[PDB]
Amino acid sequence: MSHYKSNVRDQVFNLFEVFGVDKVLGADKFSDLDADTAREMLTEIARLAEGPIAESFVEGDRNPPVFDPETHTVTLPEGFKKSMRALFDGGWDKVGLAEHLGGIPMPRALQWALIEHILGANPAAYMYAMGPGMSEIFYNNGTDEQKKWATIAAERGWGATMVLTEPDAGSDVGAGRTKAVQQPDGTWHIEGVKRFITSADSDDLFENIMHLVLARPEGAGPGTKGLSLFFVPKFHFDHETGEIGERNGVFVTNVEHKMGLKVSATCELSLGQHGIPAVGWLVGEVHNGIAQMFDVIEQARMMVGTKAIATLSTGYLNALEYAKERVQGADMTQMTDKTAPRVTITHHPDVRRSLMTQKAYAEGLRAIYLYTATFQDAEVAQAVHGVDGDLAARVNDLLLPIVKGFGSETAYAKLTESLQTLGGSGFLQDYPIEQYIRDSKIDSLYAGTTAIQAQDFFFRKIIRDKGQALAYVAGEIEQFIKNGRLKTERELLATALADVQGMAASLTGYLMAAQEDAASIYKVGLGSVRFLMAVGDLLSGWLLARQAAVAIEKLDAGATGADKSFYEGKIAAASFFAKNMLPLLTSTRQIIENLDNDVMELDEAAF
Amino acid sequence: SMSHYKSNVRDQVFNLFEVFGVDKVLGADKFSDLDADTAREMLTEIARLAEGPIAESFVEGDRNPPVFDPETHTVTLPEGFKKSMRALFDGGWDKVGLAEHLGGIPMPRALQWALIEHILGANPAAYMYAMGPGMSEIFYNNGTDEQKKWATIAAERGWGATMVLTEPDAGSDVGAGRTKAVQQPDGTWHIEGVKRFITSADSDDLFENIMHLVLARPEGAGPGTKGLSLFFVPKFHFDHETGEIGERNGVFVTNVEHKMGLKVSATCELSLGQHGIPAVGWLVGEVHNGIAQMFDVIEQARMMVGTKAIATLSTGYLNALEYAKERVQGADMTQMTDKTAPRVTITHHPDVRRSLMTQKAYAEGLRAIYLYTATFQDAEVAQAVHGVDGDLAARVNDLLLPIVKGFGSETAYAKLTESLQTLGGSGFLQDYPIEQYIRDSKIDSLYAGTTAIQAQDFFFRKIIRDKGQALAYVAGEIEQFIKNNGRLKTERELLATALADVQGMAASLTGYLMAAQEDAASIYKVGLGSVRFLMAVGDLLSGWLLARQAAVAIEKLDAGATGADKSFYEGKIAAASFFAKNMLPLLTSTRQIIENLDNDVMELDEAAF
Ligand SMILES: Cc1cc2nc3c(=O)[nH]c(=O)nc-3n(C[C@H](O)[C@H](O)[C@H](O)COP(=O)(O)OP(=O)(O)OC[C@H]3O[C@@H](n4cnc5c(N)ncnc54)[C@H](O)[C@@H]3O)c2cc1C
Ligand SMILES: Cc1cc2nc3c(=O)[nH]c(=O)nc-3n(C[C@H](O)[C@H](O)[C@H](O)COP(=O)(O)OP(=O)(O)OC[C@H]3O[C@@H](n4cnc5c(N)ncnc54)[C@H](O)[C@@H]3O)c2cc1C
Repeated sequence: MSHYKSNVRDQVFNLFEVFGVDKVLGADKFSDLDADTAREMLTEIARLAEGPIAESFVEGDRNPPVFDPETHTVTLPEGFKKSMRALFDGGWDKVGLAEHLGGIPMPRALQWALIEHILGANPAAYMYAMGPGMSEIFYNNGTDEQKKWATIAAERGWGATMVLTEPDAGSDVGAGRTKAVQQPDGTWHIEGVKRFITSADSDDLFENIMHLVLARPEGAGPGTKGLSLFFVPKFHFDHETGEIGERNGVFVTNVEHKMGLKVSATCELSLGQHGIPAVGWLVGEVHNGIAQMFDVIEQARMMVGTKAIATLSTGYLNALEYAKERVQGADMTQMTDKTAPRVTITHHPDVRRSLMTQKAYAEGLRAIYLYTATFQDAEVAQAVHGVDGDLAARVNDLLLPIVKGFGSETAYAKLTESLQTLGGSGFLQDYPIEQYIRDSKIDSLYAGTTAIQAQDFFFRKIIRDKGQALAYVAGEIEQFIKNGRLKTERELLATALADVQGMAASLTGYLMAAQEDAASIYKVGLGSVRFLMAVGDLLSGWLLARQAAVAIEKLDAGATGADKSFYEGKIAAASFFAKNMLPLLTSTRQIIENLDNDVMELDEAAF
Repeated sequence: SMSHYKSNVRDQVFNLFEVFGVDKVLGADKFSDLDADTAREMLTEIARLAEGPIAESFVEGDRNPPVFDPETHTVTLPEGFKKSMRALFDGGWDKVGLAEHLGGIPMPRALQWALIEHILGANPAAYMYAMGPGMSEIFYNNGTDEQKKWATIAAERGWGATMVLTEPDAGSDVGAGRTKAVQQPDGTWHIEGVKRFITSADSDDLFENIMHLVLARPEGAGPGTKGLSLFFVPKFHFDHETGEIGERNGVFVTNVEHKMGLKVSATCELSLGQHGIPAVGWLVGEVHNGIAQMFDVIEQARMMVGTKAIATLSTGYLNALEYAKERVQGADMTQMTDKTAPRVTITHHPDVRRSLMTQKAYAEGLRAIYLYTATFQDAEVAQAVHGVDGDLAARVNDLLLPIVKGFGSETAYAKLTESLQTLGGSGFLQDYPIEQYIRDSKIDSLYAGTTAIQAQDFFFRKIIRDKGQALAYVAGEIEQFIKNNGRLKTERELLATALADVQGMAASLTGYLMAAQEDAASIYKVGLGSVRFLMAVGDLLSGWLLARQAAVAIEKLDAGATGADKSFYEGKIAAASFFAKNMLPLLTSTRQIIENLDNDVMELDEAAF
């Protein structure tokens, strides 16, 4: 079969047996989507992903897109375009789209589980397919007239881009200098050069592309607060019928040569620089750009973390399948007998350590993003957690930088174990793990770097939130701890919870002390990413232990066969993670409690 | 990036001369005719050549990789890379540390590896192709008198060389190889088998001959590695008196791998005696002692791979630092609330300084480790700089090699992640060299023996079979540093805790080994902990050697260092202090983890994964 090895079984376990998402299926918004149909959709897209989507994974990397300066377009490899058509022909670009735009209403938890398969098999294919989802965001933020255009864009399946970055404005979005000049008729002319724009051209995949562009109206103030958001289509069109008209003045000028994710065209995007204006329409006809654009950034951050998690999962399952069959060496208990029988490498302790590390992190990370997603619908959060809409939104906002930051960093790090499991063969392009590594390196950088994630988590999702979402999650962990076969795990979780509490307290002290000693704030910066990572490890351990508690119940009820093996694996993973990953957080807390500004005072010339 | 390679001769000289005192042996005994000024000039010279002509083709070799012709069984290398190789040859850099009677310049191994570091940072496959004369010296040392004549010819003519062990079924388990050797009446052998993953098995027209050193099992020999013999199998027959090249020998490349990185190094399937022409081999030293003889080569390859990883992390760090110094993004964190504050360069941000100091401390701690290791590779150096005799020096060098290789490879690759991150989205571009550093360096945890194999070697052969004598020696030096100003008081306290942690790990693992006398399966816990223990010892050594460097730096600052010297020394103090406070404490948790290993993960059904 394909490079892509899916895990629908673990997704359904999470959705139904752990979080109980099936309790909202058939009711209210999801009135006409039942549990059986949800399961069938997951199986179907898993097969699509393993089949036609994964089919062009290698081709997209080995025969990457080409920029044509004669036409200012990008050409994509034919096999990848065929994969995209398989996604469109099945309507998978409308997963979770609103019903009035042509979608099937479903819990966000199911939506992201469906998307995981595309992100494991060929993640750029989902990225090119995000057009309808962007149309919905344009719809939500649009005027009544603009809602008519967004409806057309969804129905016609136009592609889309999110256009923020400039050479001098990446992390600091507010430094952007792309300009917006209002015209007599109320449209705007956008003038500027944007960088690193995903999908800025996409060959003949679509009849149009909606660029959602941040730009600064003439006379507006500085920073992100002075930015506005503009609908800038590649082609003008008839606002009533949708008929494609004249080219608009927004042109790709370059395609980047990247380590990985090569089939995703990443382009310099010039607005108003090629002799015709780039006409844009102010979104919602209000000046509120960074808030509006964050509707998109939130989804992109969720997507990036889920991509990284999807990629670790197929990396792990590839390594596991390889290890089961590779014969090498004798059993360690016979190591001095040079005539001892040769064994498969799953018999070697270091390989079992490696595989269980990969397994526990892959499944823990899957639990985290599905858990995060259960807070993205008010109805699901109410039904499965008993939490109201306001707290649910805050908890989702808390968890997003974990999914993105901790997901991105962990997946790339543990893929190292996946590749190592293949030995020298892991270094070959014949196997997919080296491409997994290259494709996933970008996940720590785009949609906000890890440092930006960690700063968001602490400054905005905890301090500005006055710790409400954080206290809620901590209370659920404490409840699980308070509650026999999981006594040792619960003790290790209690240490880990106290460690994270200590880190939060130290960092909060460093921030609060900055009012009298400005440089104190630097210790927050020094510790922020380690703190984010510690919270991710704590959440992984808790959710794995919760899974093991369910697995114990199902084994006690009489599970057999492949179910029994699955549940045994959950108990083993939970115990391994508690005993080998959580304790490190104690040393990390002590490190954070002793941070100093020596490294900030050092002359730059001494580095 | 063509001028991708950023060298650090200053840090090399600091280690060689101010810390370890390798200049004490320069101008005396074996190094009679090499003085400290010449050694420094050599470092500067190869560093310049590396930054120029050798680095020039780094990108080319990866973007325009070798092409295999299966009908001629040869590889074509890109022209720019062959021009880099010729610059290497024209300067004699393939003969660094070669024995004088083979045409080399005698020198401490610590200087030799510091010189080679520059090639490994600039274009590591170029050094690998250039290891022929080094191999010729190993062949010489293990050869008959007649073979020594051939080895002298091969060195003088600059022949390339390969080490040929691996087969599809015999990678970590070398002893599983099935390639066979059939004795001929005239005393030569015919080698029959297919080997895999052979580095440099063809090399276009770089050389007039290649020496394949091939492990094979004489017909009727016993199993495992002890049954293997080592054979000299030249690509071309040659005139044993003059070296004149003769008929093609029966050893042909039949495939060339497509790899994630290190692409310009042709990695080859090598077929011996499969094309109707015998692959004639000569039994090395005319004795049957294959695995022992080949480990002379493996030991050097493991040193090279570790030094390669370390060299690559160093130039990745310096590339990241130079980018960070110029990249303006965001406000100072003390002004984050003020959206009209001045924009600052990113070295002002705490997370970036954290990243950069993490990169620095590991790059420099790793450099200190490989150079420290090299000081035990000459008896004369180990005596002059450490006061240890030849037997202990060899055991210490053997102890440290799996650290250099296993800890060096894993650490360099992991910390290059920080280097790439420092560039932001630009770090994901091939326009910058970091993504190629990452791809080129991933292989270092795998070839010349995987990390797990390094950790098993370290524990069972270099500690237990050694009865702990080399490990006890190094521990004693760490303890003596701790026991000896109080400006390093906190660092010495942290080092003492780390030393106690590593001792605790060693005791727990040794405990599991003794328990295996009674319950065989207890040995698995040694396996589960072995790699974490190897990494822990590497962290301890890094922190100790950085603290030693800090003590030297404090002396030089106290004496009145100014300007760029002052900045250099200040950075050593900061690195040692940062590493002690942010890396070493984690070893406490790792000790407690190792103390609680169990066999649950061993007893789990494979079906449960
Ligand atoms: C493949 C790819 C696709 C992309 N697609 C898009 C797209 O479709 N749309 C779009 O708008 N953008 C896109 N981008 C841009 C991407 O979001 C930026 O690269 C990213 O936000 C980082 O910005 P930068 O590259 O300018 O790095 P910088 O902001 O210059 O960061 C450099 C380093 O400084 C650190 N740093 C910066 N500011 C701070 C701070 N205040 N505190 C602490 N550390 C800091 C960063 O963490 C990083 O380590 C893409 C980028 C890539 C690589
Ligand atoms: C680029 C490249 C160049 C190479 N060049 C050469 C060359 O010039 N000459 C040459 O002779 N070889 C060469 N090799 C071979 C290389 O040394 C082997 O790939 C390496 O030894 C690992 O062997 P293997 O690939 O068969 O992996 P395997 O031995 O199959 O290992 C697979 C996994 O099992 C683990 N494992 C295996 N045995 C044990 C054990 N007993 N205990 C615990 N874990 C175990 C490994 O650690 C790994 O995680 C090269 C390889 C590469 C990738």
